[PDB]
Amino acid sequence: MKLSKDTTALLKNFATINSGIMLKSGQFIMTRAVNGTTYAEANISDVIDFDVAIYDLNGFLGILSLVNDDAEISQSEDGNIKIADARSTIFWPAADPSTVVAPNKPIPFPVASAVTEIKAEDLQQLLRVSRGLQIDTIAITVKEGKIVINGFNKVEDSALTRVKYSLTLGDYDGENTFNFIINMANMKMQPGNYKLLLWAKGKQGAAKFEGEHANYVVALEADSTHDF
Amino acid sequence: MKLSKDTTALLKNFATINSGIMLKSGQFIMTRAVNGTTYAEANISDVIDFDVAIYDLNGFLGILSLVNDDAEISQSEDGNIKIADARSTIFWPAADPSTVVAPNKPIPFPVASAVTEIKAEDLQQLLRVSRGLQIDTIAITVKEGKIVINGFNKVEDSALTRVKYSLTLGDYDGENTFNFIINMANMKMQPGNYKLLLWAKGKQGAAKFEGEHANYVVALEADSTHDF
Amino acid sequence: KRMEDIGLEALGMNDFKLAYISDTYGSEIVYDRKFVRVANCDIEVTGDKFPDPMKAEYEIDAITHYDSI
Amino acid sequence: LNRKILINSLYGALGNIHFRYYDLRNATAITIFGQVGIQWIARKINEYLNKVCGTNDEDFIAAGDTDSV
Amino acid sequence: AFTNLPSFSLESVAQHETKKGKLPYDGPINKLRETNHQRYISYNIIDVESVQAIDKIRGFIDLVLSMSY
Amino acid sequence: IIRQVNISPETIRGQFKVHPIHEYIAGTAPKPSDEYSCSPNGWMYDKHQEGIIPKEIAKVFFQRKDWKK
Amino acid sequence: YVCVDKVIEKVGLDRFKEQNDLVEFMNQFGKKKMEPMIDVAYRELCDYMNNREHLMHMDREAISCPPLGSKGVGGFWKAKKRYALNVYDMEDKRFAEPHLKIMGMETQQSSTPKAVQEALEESIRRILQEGEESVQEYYKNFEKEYRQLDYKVIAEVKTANDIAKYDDKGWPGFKCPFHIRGVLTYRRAVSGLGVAPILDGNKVMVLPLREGNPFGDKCIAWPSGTELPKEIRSDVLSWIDHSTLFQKSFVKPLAGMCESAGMDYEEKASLDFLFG
Amino acid sequence: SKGVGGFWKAKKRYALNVYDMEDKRFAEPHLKIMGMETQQSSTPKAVQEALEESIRRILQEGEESVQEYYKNFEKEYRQLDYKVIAEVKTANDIAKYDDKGWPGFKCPFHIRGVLTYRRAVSGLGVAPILDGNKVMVL
DNA sequence: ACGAATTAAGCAATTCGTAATCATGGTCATAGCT
DNA sequence: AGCTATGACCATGATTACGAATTGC
Ligand SMILES: [Ca+2]
Repeated sequence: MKLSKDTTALLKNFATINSGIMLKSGQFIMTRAVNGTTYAEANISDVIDFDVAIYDLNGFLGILSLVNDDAEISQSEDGNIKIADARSTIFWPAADPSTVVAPNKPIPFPVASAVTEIKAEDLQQLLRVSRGLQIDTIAITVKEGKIVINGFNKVEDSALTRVKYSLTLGDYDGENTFNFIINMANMKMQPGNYKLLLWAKGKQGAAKFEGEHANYVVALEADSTHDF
Repeated sequence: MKLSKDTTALLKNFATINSGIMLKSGQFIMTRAVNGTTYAEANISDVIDFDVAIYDLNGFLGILSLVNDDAEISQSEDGNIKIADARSTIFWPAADPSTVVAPNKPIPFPVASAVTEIKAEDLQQLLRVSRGLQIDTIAITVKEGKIVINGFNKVEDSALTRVKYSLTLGDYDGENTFNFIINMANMKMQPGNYKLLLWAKGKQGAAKFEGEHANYVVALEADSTHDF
Repeated sequence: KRMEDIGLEALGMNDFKLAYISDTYGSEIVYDRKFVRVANCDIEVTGDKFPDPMKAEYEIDAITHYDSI
Repeated sequence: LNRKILINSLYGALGNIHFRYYDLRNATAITIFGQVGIQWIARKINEYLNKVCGTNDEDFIAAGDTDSV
Repeated sequence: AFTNLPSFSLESVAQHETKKGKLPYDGPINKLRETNHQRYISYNIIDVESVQAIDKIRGFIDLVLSMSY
Repeated sequence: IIRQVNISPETIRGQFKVHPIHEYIAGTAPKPSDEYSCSPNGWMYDKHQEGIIPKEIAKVFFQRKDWKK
Repeated sequence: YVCVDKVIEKVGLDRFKEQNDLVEFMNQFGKKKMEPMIDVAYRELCDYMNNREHLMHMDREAISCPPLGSKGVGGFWKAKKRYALNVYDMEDKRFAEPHLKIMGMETQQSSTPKAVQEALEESIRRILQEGEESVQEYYKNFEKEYRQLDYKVIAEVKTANDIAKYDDKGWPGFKCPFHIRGVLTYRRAVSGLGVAPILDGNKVMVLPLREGNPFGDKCIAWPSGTELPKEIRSDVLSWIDHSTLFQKSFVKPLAGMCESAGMDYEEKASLDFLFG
Repeated sequence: SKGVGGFWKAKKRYALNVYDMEDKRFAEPHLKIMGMETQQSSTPKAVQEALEESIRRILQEGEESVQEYYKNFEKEYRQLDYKVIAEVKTANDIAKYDDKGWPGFKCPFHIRGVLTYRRAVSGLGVAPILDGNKVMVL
């Protein structure tokens, strides 16, 4: 089995969610955060031929980047990971599947209550700006017959009304109303255009960023109110 | 003096080994490790008419790269180094030769017990993997008529029985057996093609990496076991 | 005690066995080691838990007592 | 409450070295039999609950201290 | 004695000074009675003889007699 | 110490001006006195009159020397 | 303690065809310089204090020195009340062989096993009698032969209480101190063997296991005096970090002592042999 | 309801919503707790009432009630009286540590506060902190 | 470690603070390459 | 002139042993 460079980039972006990601036979990868506030998955062209759990996935990728793309990765005689290149052989310790916090089954995300589209430039600007203004909470909501995404600050404003960022996202003719919010610990999606889906019921909600390579799912905090 | 780009590129890699240097008259530049573990030599095309000991050699190179290549180096009036540019003058302190650890004579390398070669990219990958997987010892040995290099971590295994890295360097037609141990601290030569010479007799062993411009000599740990 | 409660120093020697000995002998005393009886003893006790000297739950089964006389 | 404090004072007294009738064997027998009794009832409750519930090797007892359980 | 031996066990001091080695034995002490009673009593008697021998060589009872007299 | 400089209880002749320890150790402090001997604590000890404790120490030392001879 | 490194050098080591001759010259100049110097010193002291009489006499008690013609150091100091001397003539008793007067180190202390004590004493003798290279070769060969020694004398032993410690099916609970974790590992391994479970307050022998072990723990602990079930014992014997214990109990004291005497117990293997 | 009913914390530490006690049927269930902070006198009175009500909510109401009441008491905490929120542990062994009204070797928290109060103003002739008394610490 | 005359309900348990010690994150400084 | 890999540090986090205050069966 060989991993493409795009597969490595996707694995590194997934490594951000959790330093240790388990792998299973197939071509579908999937992970969650340690606290369960963020989940991600992807459908990759390469097919994995063996189950294995890795602890330092960032280190594993850093080592893998040092060899040619034709490297053959497989289980070893002791159950570890072995990478055979033209003239080199890399040994890596296969971690215990128990000591990796990974989602048990792929999540069947339900029907979206709200749907819109976030452009690549919008997210690309928002993520970098959030660091500049020390913005750690950003709330999507419905305003003047449209759907817009505005960023606030939380360290000094517990009322969540001090307005620091604003971004017009799109149109929405939906009678359902909502004020969802996300912390910046959950915004780890790579630059790109994503279909944004919103679901909310009872006292909890979720947001989904589906993309042409990978899908992400982010939790909505307590103040994320929805009137459906 | 006028130092060309190639000479500076050679002696900065040497500066990585030993901070100080003792630039003698001629066209032969020499360096030794302060602890006497690695000893490097090169021949250059620049004329040298006085000898001088340099302490902060890397800063001297920073100044040289800051200024034009045709800057002239002289013995300053205050017993130090003067750098005359096309428009500016610089002063650099001259270190006491007794405070600089430098070889006193060229070392005549004995007859090599084993002869082989290693490519540039092979050594580059070896060094990057060495930093990655925290290997500190490398074992040069033989395997099925082929000379191989393996990586072992002394911290976790003092007996060196956990293969983490392995490369095949070349063929080996003979019956003399050997296993040399080299610490990663001495693998400080510049990237490039090299010829590896190995010498061992009882408890006296050494290795030599000779490239197209510079030569390096590395000591062998007493744990090495050879049958010559 | 009466001299103590009035804050007046009372001389002499307090312990009285020593005074009895000094008056009883006075001169230096000559002795023979044979006559004085020295008994050298040891015991052995068997128990599951480590035997406790203070409570001594277990039985006594081995006693050795060496007499010099 | 008067009678109860008297009775509860008895056990405390029986462990005081200055008590007239103090005997370490007596106090340690009282307390060790208390331990054995509470754990014995614990085991019996465990077995009976396992039988009545129909499952096995399940610890139905939350926690017990001295007489209480 | 002014001698700081590593351990003040009777076997250790007897070995250090009398240069007489204790007979090796197997198992724990508590079962030793029921395994080899003969060995048990002989060990206890040896112990007493070893303390007698350390006394004889060092000469301490004579010292305490000379002290007290 | 007890013999060469009398430290018997009754040979205290009074207090002596105490200097810092460095003065005594370096010899920079002046000579304390000629009539009575002194100590770094700073209490005047009789030289002409012999005490009782050094007398006993001298007696025991002489007996030890004779018996070692 | 006096006579450090001056009197002997001032005259010259060439005047000694035999170490005993150096000891004799030691005695000669000691008698030459001892009584008048100490006499006038303590005379000055008693006169300063103006006491009735002076009763303080010195006497050379112990004489240590490295054996002649050898690179051994003879005597060093570690800290307060910690020192070893290669004494030769203690209180006017000439010794045919050197005597290693040692105080404060681990040799007399019984914390380490008796084999470790013997090894430490031999290493001390080596550093005080012949010097570096012999210490190096002895360290190497003892490293070679340590792996074959009985695990009963080369493993750890510790008390065990509160066996539960919030077991939670192998979960440490209250930070099992590298030995209760081994107790849990041993309990998991012997699951189904029917062996006696570990109780509270029992002395348990602990053996750290090699990393990546099937046991799931880098240490295992079985009741002291007993042995791990041979079935699992063979496995635990295959995974042993003899090195860990070695660096805990043996390498650390040797390192401290060697750095306390300007020595190095691990061969550096420099290139200086070709430099000259 | 969504209440747990009863829960435990350690040895001699437990909280139960008792409905009957020795054949005495109770009209409404009442809380029975042994060991936790609402029975420890050293915990503050206002804190005692707050966490006792929180425990009652845990045992009877459920998670959402606990979160709501925690938020409400977090809001209410700032504007409460200073005397009703403090640990009230005793003091013993006065001469172990005191110096210039500053902590000594192994000075506990309450004793450190006592010495700070000694440094506070003093000279007013107020009753001292002689051992056997109870002191609030802030 | 011999003072020597004498005295008054018990144990098991948690939890926090302090003092000692080892591992380490954020950040600063160095520096090296572009 | 600036990004970034890495050593030092400074504090921070974590674990252990011990003293203390308080319940509760
Ligand atoms: Ca009760």
